[PDB]
Formats: sequence, structure tokens, C-alpha cells
Amino acid sequence: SPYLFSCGEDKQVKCWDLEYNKVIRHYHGHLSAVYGLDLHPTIDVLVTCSRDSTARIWDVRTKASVHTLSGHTNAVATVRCQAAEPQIITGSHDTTIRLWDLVAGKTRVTLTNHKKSVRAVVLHPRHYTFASGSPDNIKQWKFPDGSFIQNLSGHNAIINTLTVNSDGVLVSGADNGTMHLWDWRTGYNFQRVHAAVQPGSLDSESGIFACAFDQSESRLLTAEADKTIKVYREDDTATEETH
Amino acid sequence: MANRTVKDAHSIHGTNPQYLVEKIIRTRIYESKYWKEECFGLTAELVVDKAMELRFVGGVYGGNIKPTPFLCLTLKMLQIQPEKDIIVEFIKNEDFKYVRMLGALYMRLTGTAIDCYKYLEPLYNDYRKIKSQNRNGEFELMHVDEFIDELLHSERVCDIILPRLQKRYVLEEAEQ
Amino acid sequence: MIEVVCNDRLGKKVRVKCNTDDTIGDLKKLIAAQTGTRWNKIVLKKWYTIFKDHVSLGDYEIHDGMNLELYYQ
Amino acid sequence: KVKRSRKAPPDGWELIEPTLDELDQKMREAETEPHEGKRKVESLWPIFRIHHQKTRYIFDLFYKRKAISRELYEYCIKEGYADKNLIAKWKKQGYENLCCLRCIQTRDTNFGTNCICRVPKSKLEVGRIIECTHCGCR
Amino acid sequence: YAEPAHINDFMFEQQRRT
Amino acid sequence: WEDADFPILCQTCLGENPYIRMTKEKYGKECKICARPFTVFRWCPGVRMRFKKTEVCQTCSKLKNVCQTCLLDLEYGLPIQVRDAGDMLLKLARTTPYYKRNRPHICSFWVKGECKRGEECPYRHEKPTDPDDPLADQNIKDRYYGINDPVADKLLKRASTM
RNA sequence: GUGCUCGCUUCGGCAGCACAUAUACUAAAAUUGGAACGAUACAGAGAAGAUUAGCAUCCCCUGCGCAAGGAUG
RNA sequence: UGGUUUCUCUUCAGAUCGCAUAAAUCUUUCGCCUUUUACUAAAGAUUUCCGUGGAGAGGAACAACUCUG
RNA sequence: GGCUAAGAUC
RNA sequence: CUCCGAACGGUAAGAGCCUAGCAUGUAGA
Repeated sequence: SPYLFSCGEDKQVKCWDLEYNKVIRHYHGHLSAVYGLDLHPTIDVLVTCSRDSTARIWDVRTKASVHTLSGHTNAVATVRCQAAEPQIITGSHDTTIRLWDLVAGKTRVTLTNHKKSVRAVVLHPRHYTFASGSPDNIKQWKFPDGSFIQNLSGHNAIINTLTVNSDGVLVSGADNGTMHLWDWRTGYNFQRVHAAVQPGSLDSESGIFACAFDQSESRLLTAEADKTIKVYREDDTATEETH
Repeated sequence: MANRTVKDAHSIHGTNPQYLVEKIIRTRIYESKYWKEECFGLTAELVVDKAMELRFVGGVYGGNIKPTPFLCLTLKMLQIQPEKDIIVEFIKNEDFKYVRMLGALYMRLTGTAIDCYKYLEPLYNDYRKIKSQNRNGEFELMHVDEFIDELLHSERVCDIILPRLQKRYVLEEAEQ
Repeated sequence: MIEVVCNDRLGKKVRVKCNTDDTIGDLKKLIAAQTGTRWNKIVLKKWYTIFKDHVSLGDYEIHDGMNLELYYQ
Repeated sequence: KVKRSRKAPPDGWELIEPTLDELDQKMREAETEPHEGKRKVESLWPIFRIHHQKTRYIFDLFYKRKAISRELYEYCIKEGYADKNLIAKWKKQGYENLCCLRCIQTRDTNFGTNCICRVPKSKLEVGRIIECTHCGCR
Repeated sequence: YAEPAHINDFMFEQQRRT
Repeated sequence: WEDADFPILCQTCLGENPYIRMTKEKYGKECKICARPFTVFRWCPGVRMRFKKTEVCQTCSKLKNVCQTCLLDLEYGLPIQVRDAGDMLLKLARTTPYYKRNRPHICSFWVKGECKRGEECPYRHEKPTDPDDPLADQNIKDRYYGINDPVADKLLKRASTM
């Protein structure tokens, strides 16, 4: 639907519709800042992962909440609304991911991993199930009821962005600026390069807070913390064999 | 004490029998010197005693609403709600000119439309006089036929509004 | 000509223009023409001071804009 | 009562003039009856009882005796002498002495059924002197 | 322990009352 | 809030027939057992019955395990003061219950003499109970809670008579 | 109750066939307990202050409130 | 080929669906402003209500008058 | 125990 | 020249006595 919904930290999910470049809904109900928002591909609802005590299932074009999926002991940072997964994968900062169902609302299955505060989630629906992530000791998962396939590589920084493309690329955006890129199947870090910073910014301020690939899956886009939206294109090479 | 002197006996044409006069007039008449000395006890035989003693025909008078005992005995009779034989007895009795006038007000307020024209028609032949309290409190002379024709006139009596089911012409096409 | 505003409670507030030497009986006829009640059943009051029916407006010193609390009898 | 048409009703209306006037005067006297004596819905029982007798007089003059003309029959149903829905339910063989049209409504009962008015006594229970509260009688 | 049935309410109420 | 699906009632209050009919009114009737609205389930126990409904709440009657209308017990039939006293429930119980639990109310016009309804009167035109006995002086919490239970008092007193 | 049986078979009726199948917080009730800041009589807002302030981390009333206001730990 | 009506319920309405036209909300603007609601009207889009349009489903009235072909 | 103009402060 | 406004921001503060228009419709023996 043509509506560029946005989540602000002023306890207001301002659904700025692009049909007139203004606010059209201005839904409310959260008691504190909103961490993230994800639109469901099938159900006409918006999963607004707030940070007060839980998330919120806001109904689009109804200006009302559906159910309060309170299944987190801390702020629900990440959110995932997949059509394949029957539940809604919520990323809680209490070191326990949960999969709250859309109809009922209770968490159908927890996660026996992610010892750090889990504030990252991804999904690779190209040829496998949806994965997950964590700042310290991240690991993969599965869409039916969860299944730990393998852990992550040596990335101990506070990860905030986790994107995955259909070609098998796995980009991890951390707060330290070490944008480690690995494979969703192999698991070894392909590039593991670190980005630079702005001249007006400080020395230790560059950090990938959000990263998502393009619609054509050609040029990667990562928004850093140094007030510079950097775009990373591709390049053909062959002398990058991993042992 | 002031709701209804009968628990469940009958009812007025459109409301409670106590709520037949105006609510602004009923609230001032409920707190009065002549009312508080009478509403503590009033029977059927006691209603004939107090009505025969008073000789006045009017409603409110003065700055504050001061009700006449004719309107005070009318509300006590409407709260008591006697039988139709007792109301016909007070209209036909010639013991006092105010006694027949007190029965006519209870007849035109709560009685039927055919009964109102049947009872008030012999009262038009009376040529006696009565004293009426005006708006400034002074007394005014009014004939018995003048007060009986005013009850069959338009609704402009002292704190009384109750139209008939028809006029005299529309009732003439159906009955006598 | 004074514009006495008979402003009672519950929305009933109207303007009534009357002469200075006009009696209070003429004022109740003008107040009833804007309110919609019988002029004989209107009692004007100003802190439990019920006005008469024969005293002119020039005797009460009711100037222009001197509002009155209307009540019904 | 006003005929509310002023359209010169045809012959046969004068033959049924005092009969319908006696039924109309009975319903107007029943409408002026006070609420005393009736418990909760017994006051509406002479309203349907006078209406049931008014519809039975027109239907017997049209179907049973067949003495009234069809032009006077259509003028009587339009002026309000008898309801057209009450004559329509009596045309069927399944209902010929129904109590009221409210008792034949399927959505009126809470259990979703008919009333005791549309039930024969032989198919009913032995000890039952019950009357229909909505309709008025059996 | 509740156990509903898909039988008709008309024939069930007629057979039990008879 | 407070919802329900099926009434937890006794077999005595359910009616003396295998087939009955229920009427559910969701969130109504102001159940005084928990001061919360419950599903008022009205039914008909049979011919010439009282046709009562549910009075207690749903969750408030689960801890007591009594009937929805009679509110005595689940299996034996003794009151809650008699059930919490003590098998003691095996001897105080009584099968084949009386029709007074499903009997309708009395006619106030018959007690006043002016019973104008007649033979079609749904109420019972019989003599009322004796008000000197404590059996007609109970209350809401007096029957639910065991404190001040006149029915449980005579049940333990008449159990030791011979 | 309504219509019909090559029924008994008179046309007085009887028996069968076909349709119609469960309305009713059940009463004209029984009681059960009390609230104006309302009038009246008594005295009449002090004729006197040294911490310097707010923000978020539990509920009644006015109001139609996705405005608002009083009291709050 | 074969039915004039009427009442219930299921969709999409991009036709002045409305040959006429209300209120509220949201984002920007002006005038007063003294706390606020009731305020003034310019722009745009979101509901509610007054209503309506084709096309299948179930009852009633002569559906039989025999309508177009 | 945090944010408020070293919070203004003889 | 004829374009007409409504509410809140308002009457306190209390002592003793006195009288009222209200509401529910139960299971139980």
C-alpha cells in the first residue's frame, strides 16, 4: 500500500502516507519510544515493536490496536512479520527471543541462545528459513518452531543491522564500524571491511546502525552513525579464495 | 407525606394524579402554612370540613408564590383521589357556593370528557357570587356562572391546564 | 433606552430593550417575547429580591447592561 | 372517524356501515381503557381482539359469504378496515383461525419457534390452560 | 465434559416432549 | 473480563429430562458471588417448574464446587458449612431430590386473597413457610460461605438423633 | 380449526387422511432498606512569617472529549 | 426463450455513483486572543451519516397476462 | 537518584 | 445599513438539630 509509515521515539507511530506527503493516521498507544516497525505482507496490520514493556499489533486503516503481545521482560527491539512463520518473531533485549502468535498473542517458543541483549533479526526466504542474530554469540535459526543450525563467526561488537540478500550474502552492521560481511551458507566472513568516518565527526563515531539491500539487489545501502548514508556497490574479482 | 395519599388506587389521564398542576406551582404549594397544617392528616370527611370553612376562589398571589386554600384543597383532593360518587356529591351539594366550585376544579382536571360536559352544564344556571383573589392580592367579585364558563373556556385557569378530548361542536356530532 | 439582559440559568439568556420610565409589567412582556413563556408566570429575582408588578424601571436605577436572573413561577 | 381518502366509496359500503362502526367504537373504547387490572401485556389483548374480529368480518363477507364487491373490498383494505397481511395468512390452509400476526413471526421467540397460539390442544400437553402473552389467546 | 451434536433441534424437541 | 461457555450446575437443577434448552446472556445479570457479570444461563426444568437461571459467578463457583442455582454442593448435596465440617458427605447426602428446588414462587395475590389470575396462574397458590424457623432467613454470603449457615446447623444436629 | 375420503354410509353424525408442534427476565405482586449542603439558630475568611521553584519513573468528580480542570503516594 | 412486483443479504462502486451536499478528525495557514471549549475560512486527504447503482440467494400477490424475439 | 539557567544564591 | 455569542475561570470555609422525589425484584426450607 502507498503509505511510508514511520516510528518515532516520541511515543507516536506517525503513519505518514505518501499520497499527500503528510500524516494520515497518527496512531498511538505505546507508553514509551518505539524501537522498530514491520509491515506484514499478508495481514493488514503493522507490528510496532515499542520499548515501554512490549510491542503492539496496530491495525492499518483502523487506527486501533489488535492485541498486546506482552512476552518480553525488556524492550522489544527487533521485529519480524513473515508470512511463512505463523507467529510474529519479536526480538527482546532480555536475552530471550520469542515467537508470539498473531491470533492468540502468547509466545509459542522462546530461544535458548543469544546470551547478550538481542537487538537484531534477519530473514533469508530465498532458499532457506529465516535466520536470527545477536550482538555477542549470534546463531542461525529456523522458521518452524526454531532450530539452531550454526553459530556466528568472531564478531563480538554490538550488532545493530543484520541484512541478508537472496544471492547468499550476509551483511552484519555493528556499532563499532566493523561491517563484517559473511555468507548465509558457508558462514566465513568474505570481506569483513571497516568503513571510514566523516571529517566533521569524531574518531570513534562511525557505526552501522541500519543496513538494507536495494530492491534490485545491486548496490548495498548502510546508514552509518556519522551522519552519512553510505552506498556500497559491487565489483567483480576472483582473488578472494577463503581457506 | 407528599407523594400520594393512596398507594395504588387509580391514575390521572396522562401522569400521576399529584403531577396534574404545574411543577413550579406544586413545589411552592408543598411548602405552605395552610398546606403543612392540612397535609399531616386529611380524610374524605375531613376534606368536606376544610372546604366548607374557606370562601375564596383563586390561585397564587404576591411576589413569592402564595397559594390560595382553594388551590391547596384541590391538590389535597387530587392526592387523595376519591371516588366518583364523592366528587359528584361535592358538585351537587348546595351547602356552600365554594363547595360546588371546589368540586368543579377536580371534575375538569381528572374527569372524563363526557363527564366534564355533563357535570358543568347544570352549574351554568347558578347566579350567585363569590370572592376571587387577584394577582395583587386584592379580592374581586366573580359570579358562579362566570367561573363555570371560564372552566369551559380556554385553558387560562389559576394553575390549571387540561384540554378536553374535543370541543362542544365536535362532541355534538357524536353524542348530545 | 436600557438593554436589560434577562440572563437566567441553562442557556435562557436574552436581551430586552425597554424605556427608562417603562414599568416592570412592560418589561416582562418584552422578556416573554424573546424567551417563549407566559409573561404572567415570570418572576425576576436578584438575590432573593422578587420584583413587584407596578414599579417603574427608573425607580430601581436599572441602567444599561444591568442583567437580571429570570425565574419562573 | 375520517375515511382519509374523500374519494366517494362505492356501493355496499352503506350495507357494512353500522357493522364496522360498532367494531370501531368498541376498539376506541378499549383504547381508552386504563392500565389498571391488566398485568403487563393484558391491556394490548383487547387491541388485537377487536382487530381480529374486524378482519374476520371483511374476510367472511369476501370469501365465505362473497356478498361484498371487490371494489368495496379494495377500498376497505386501503382505508384500514382490515389488514392485508392478516387476510393473506388466512388464505393458506395451514392457518385459518390464527390469534395474531405477531405469533406467526419466527424471529419473535427467544428459542426460535412458534407460540402456543399456533398449536392444537390434542397435540399439546394434558394439563395446560396457558394463553399466548404476545398474541392474546389460543 | 461437553460433547455437542449436529442433530436437528426440531426433531429432538418433538421426540423428547412426546 | 468474565466470560463463560457452559454452566457448572447440578443434575437436580438441570431438569428431570434428558433434553433441555438453555439461553445464554453474555455479561449480564450482575452475579453477586464475585460482583462481576457472568453468562446468565436460563433454562426450563420441566412442566410446572420455576424456570430459573444462573445466579452465582463462573470463577467464583469454581472454588466452592457447588450448583449454579441451588449452590449446595457438587456430589453429596450438603451446604458448604456442612461440607467443610467433615465419609460424612456419604451419609448426609440424599438421592432423588424434591421438586421444591424447581418449584415456582408463591402467588402474592393468593396470599392477599384477590387471586384474579385463576387456574392459569403460573405461581403456586399454596401456604407459605413458617417465618419463625431459621430455614427461611438465609442470605447471599450466608449460603455461599460456611459462616451463619442454618441448613448446615440442622444437618449436623439431626445426624445424631437416635 | 380448515379441505378431502368411490370409508361406516346416513347425508343427523362418526372414523381416517393432509396442514398447523412448545410464546412467557413468567404477576394486577410481596416486602426490603434512605440520600438535598436544603431552610432555620449559634461564631464569622484572621487586625502578622527566614528554604529559592518544576519535570516522569497510584485513583474519584465536572465535562461529549484523542482539549482541559480539582485532589493525590 | 416464458414473471410484473415487493421485502430480507453478498460484492465492487472511479458515472455530476449525489443535475444537491452535512458533521467530525489529521497536516499546514489567517483574524481575534485572556485559561480552555464552543470559534472565521483558504488548501489537501481520512471517517461517520442522509442515500443510490449491476448480479447471483430466500418469501408474498393472477403468474399466468402470455412480454421481447 | 536523573534532567532543568557553575540553578540562580549573602 | 440590520453579523444577534454561550459556558468555565464565581458565590466558599463549619459546628448541633430537622424533614424528604429516589433503588433491588433472587437461590434457600
